[PDB]
Amino acid sequence: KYNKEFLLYLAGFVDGDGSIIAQIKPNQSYKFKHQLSLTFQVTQKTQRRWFLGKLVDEIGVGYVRDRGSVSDYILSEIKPLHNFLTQLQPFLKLKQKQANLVLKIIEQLPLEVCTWVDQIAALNDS
Amino acid sequence: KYNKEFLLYLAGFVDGDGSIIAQIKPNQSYKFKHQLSLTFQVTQKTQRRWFLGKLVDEIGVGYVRDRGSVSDYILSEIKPLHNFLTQLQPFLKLKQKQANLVLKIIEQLPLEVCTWVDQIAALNDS
Repeated sequence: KYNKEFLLYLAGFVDGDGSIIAQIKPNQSYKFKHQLSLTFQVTQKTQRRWFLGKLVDEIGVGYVRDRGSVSDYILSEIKPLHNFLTQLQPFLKLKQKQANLVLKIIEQLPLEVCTWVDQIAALNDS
Repeated sequence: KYNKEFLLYLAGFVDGDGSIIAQIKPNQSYKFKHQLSLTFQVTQKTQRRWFLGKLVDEIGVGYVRDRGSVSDYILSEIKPLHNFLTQLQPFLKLKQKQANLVLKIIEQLPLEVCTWVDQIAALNDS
């Protein structure tokens, strides 16, 4: 996937309403554990999910999630997440700080590892 | 003022967090009256108004407004409002419905006049 023309746009809308959220989920058990998730998302009022359906078609990869009065586009996990984020990034501005921070995690994962997430404190506590 | 390169971006961020608000203010007295205002705006947490200061410098024309925990870029009135909106518009998507609707009002004003505003019901009541 190659874009660049509208990649300029989506950086805008993202910097507007666009979450490059990343988090650590429990694994190997349940409480203080070890297995993460990196997620790009956009959530518009269910009033207009067609744009959210447009995001999916423009971006190709992804899905819309119906959550009541709001729905949301969720790319999901590393696979298509690296082709997208990598391409977006250069049209940075606001939220493209973590565009990189996420792109960082999406790499070399065989301890400075699973540490970037908290650093991704875009007002996320603990 | 001519842009087009980032005009693609600002359409994004606008479609994200960007108000092309328009309204009728009272005049010639006080209650049911006749004198309007067309306003482009962007309001980010005072956390990061530098972007709001960037909007002003990129867009040139405008001012940031400190309102407590939030601040906002307010272009203001027709003058620079027509060069901007007109240029933005073609990079439409979400909010560029009213980009036009506003551009409409910003014209021929000597009765279908001052009627577009309510039509600019982006969840604005009465």
